Amino acid sequence: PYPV
Repeated sequence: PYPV
C-alpha cells in the first residue's frame, strides 16, 4: 500500500 506504499506504494502497494
